Amino acid sequence: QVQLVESGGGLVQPGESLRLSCAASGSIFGIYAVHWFRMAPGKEREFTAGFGGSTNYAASVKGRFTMSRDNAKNTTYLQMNSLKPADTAVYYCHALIKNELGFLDYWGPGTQVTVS
Amino acid sequence: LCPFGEVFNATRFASVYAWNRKRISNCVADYSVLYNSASFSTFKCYGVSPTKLNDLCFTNVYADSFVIRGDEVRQIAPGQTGKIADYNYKLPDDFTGCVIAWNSNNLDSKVGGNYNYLYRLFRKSNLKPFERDISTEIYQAGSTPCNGVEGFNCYFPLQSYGFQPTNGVGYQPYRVVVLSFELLHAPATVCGPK
Amino acid sequence: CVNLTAYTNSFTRGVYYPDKVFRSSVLHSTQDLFLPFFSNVTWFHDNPVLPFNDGVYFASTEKSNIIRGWIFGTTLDSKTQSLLIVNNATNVVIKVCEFQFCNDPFLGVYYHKNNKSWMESEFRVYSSANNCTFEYVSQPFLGNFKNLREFVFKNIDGYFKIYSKHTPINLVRDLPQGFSALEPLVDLPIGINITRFQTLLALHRAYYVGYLQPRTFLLKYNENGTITDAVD
Ligand SMILES: *[C@@H]1O[C@H](CO)[C@@H](O[C@@H]2O[C@H](CO)[C@@H](O[C@@H]3O[C@H](CO)[C@@H](O)[C@H](O)[C@@H]3O)[C@H](O)[C@H]2NC(C)=O)[C@H](O)[C@H]1NC(C)=O
Ligand SMILES: *[C@@H]1O[C@H](CO)[C@@H](O[C@@H]2O[C@H](CO)[C@@H](O[C@@H]3O[C@H](CO)[C@@H](O)[C@H](O)[C@@H]3O)[C@H](O)[C@H]2NC(C)=O)[C@H](O)[C@H]1NC(C)=O
Ligand SMILES: *[C@@H]1O[C@H](CO)[C@@H](O[C@@H]2O[C@H](CO)[C@@H](O[C@@H]3O[C@H](CO)[C@@H](O)[C@H](O)[C@@H]3O)[C@H](O)[C@H]2NC(C)=O)[C@H](O)[C@H]1NC(C)=O
Ligand SMILES: *[C@@H]1O[C@H](CO)[C@@H](O[C@@H]2O[C@H](CO)[C@@H](O)[C@H](O)[C@H]2NC(C)=O)[C@H](O)[C@H]1NC(C)=O
Ligand SMILES: *[C@@H]1O[C@H](CO)[C@@H](O)[C@H](O)[C@H]1NC(C)=O
Repeated sequence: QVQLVESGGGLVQPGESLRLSCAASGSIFGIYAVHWFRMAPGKEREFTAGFGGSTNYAASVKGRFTMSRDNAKNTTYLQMNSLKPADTAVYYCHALIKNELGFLDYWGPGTQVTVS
Repeated sequence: LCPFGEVFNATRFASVYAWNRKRISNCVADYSVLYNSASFSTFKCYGVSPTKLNDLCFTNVYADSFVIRGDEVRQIAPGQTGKIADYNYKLPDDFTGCVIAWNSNNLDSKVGGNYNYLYRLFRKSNLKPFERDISTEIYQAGSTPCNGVEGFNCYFPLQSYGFQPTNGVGYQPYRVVVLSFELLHAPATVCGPK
Repeated sequence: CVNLTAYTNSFTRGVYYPDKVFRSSVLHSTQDLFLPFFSNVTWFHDNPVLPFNDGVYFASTEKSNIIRGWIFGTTLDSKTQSLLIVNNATNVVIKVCEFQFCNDPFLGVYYHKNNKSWMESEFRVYSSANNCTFEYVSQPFLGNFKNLREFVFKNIDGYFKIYSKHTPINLVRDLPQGFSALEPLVDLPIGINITRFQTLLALHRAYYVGYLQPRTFLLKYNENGTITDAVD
């Protein structure tokens, strides 16, 4: 039973740099992929950052986005820089992990960051 | 008696794009639960007759659990060119496996919507039978590729299930487990209850 | 894995029981892979991988227990499925997996940091486990070295047969004159292609070997059922 805890999410001004840490509380056999998704006002279910194998990010923010996959501490890091009001979003975690109970996909509760 | 029931009683099933495979062996298999209907929907069980299953002996059984909308439950069948087959989960052309589908709209659906599950509808090529595809690589409906998954040029293959409670039976989500059966020179693990 | 830097005149040994159903006082003949009388088979005690030619006989004369199991695989490469028999006093487990074994076979044992409890959990047998097809939990089975543990492995027809027996004799002499009646312990339906075999032991960080030969032998059964006499 993997539990995803999001940390580092806070309301910030445009142009700021923020990190979201999605710590995996439950024990794991191994990780395949973990993907960030955005709920932004006027924006649907969309792919923030993840892989695609090699690390992949979204359009117009690929340089701003930075993925730090850590297989030792079991916490993934997302760095978004030069923030804009369009980046006001709930960043939902989604980790595809095979663990003790079994292969599963787990969705993080997500954190909302407001930019204006 | 290996736990064929636990998959029926698992807390939550796998997504469409990523299907978890459990193989059961060195155990006696009971089809009594399958003699009873999974839900109001009668399961389609290919190959050998459902009433004859207790006599069958399989070298290995592979169980896959996933949740799908009621409309696409008919789509899953041995070897048909379909969206789930081409991009989500492919079954060989002529297969004897047994499909069990039971409605779970009440438990699964959320008023706010549970997007725990996605499907793939986009791919340049065809899906071989029984290979789980977790690739998130950029897809291009248009001919020209783009870097950075630009919207109007490149369209993401994965899209989520809303699972808002809907009266339409096609949208209602069913929990479905498929039982792949294979035979080879090795002795069959499956045994009859009596 | 931390890599580290004889035959006796063999008569009347390990004839296994062929059938489980009860029989009494009759002279029966069956032609099957058997160890010949006076076969002069080899004795082991410093453990190379030995090719599995036919079914294999095996013996343990020592009173103390150091044997930790065996290793069964066609090659050291992972690709070939491997039968890891596990004989640990805590747990005896038949685990069949696509195993990439380490260069040195011995497992490792050590005591606890603060409790100094001698833990044998650490393994140094296989480097990797690629595809693990099977798991079984069986019954955990065990100065003149009185006891004799005698075993036969037979892998044919997708069936792997374990013929086991034990009997103490106070004689220190390596090979007793008296007959050895052997009972089947376990059967495995894995049927994995096995061309070679090795032992398995632990490391701090007496072993007859014969091959079954096709020949018919005569057995006289007791009223109780034991093999009182076996002859050519
Ligand atoms: C010698 O070292 C330890 C001594 O205890 C053995 O570890 C045991 O190994 C078995 C089989 O790998 C495992 O037990 C299993 O536990 C699971 C739950 O995790 C459950 O499905 C079963 O109860 C199953 O037996 C476990 O790792 C461990 N068990 C215990 C009680 O310690 C080890 O296997 C022995 N052999 C070797 C070669 O190391
Ligand atoms: C025994 O284990 C080996 C492990 O290498 C299996 O070989 C490959 O295992 C990978 C596991 O991720 C699988 O390949 C994956 O999917 C496709 C297959 O074409 C491809 O995108 C990548 O190769 C990807 O890694 C697949 O199970 C298998 N692939 C091939 C070409 O053999 C092997 O299948 C296992 N044998 C069994 C389970 O009998
Ligand atoms: C074949 O063997 C069976 C083994 O169960 C015989 O049954 C009886 O087994 C008990 C258990 O050991 C014997 O008790 C012992 O008898 C000896 C000899 O008198 C005595 O010294 C011991 O203190 C203990 O009491 C019992 O004697 C034995 N039955 C008889 C009639 O001796 C079974 O009878 C055997 N069948 C034959 C006659 O081949
Ligand atoms: C597991 O889930 C099923 C889903 O309904 C529960 O009910 C069983 O449904 C199957 C459908 O084929 C029947 O064959 C069984 O007879 C049903 N079991 C009953 C009515 O007790 C089932 O109870 C669940 N099991 C557990 C242990 O929770
Ligand atoms: C077992 O492996 C050996 C070694 O390659 C090979 O010669 C033999 O044909 C194999 N037999 C089976 C049944 O796989």
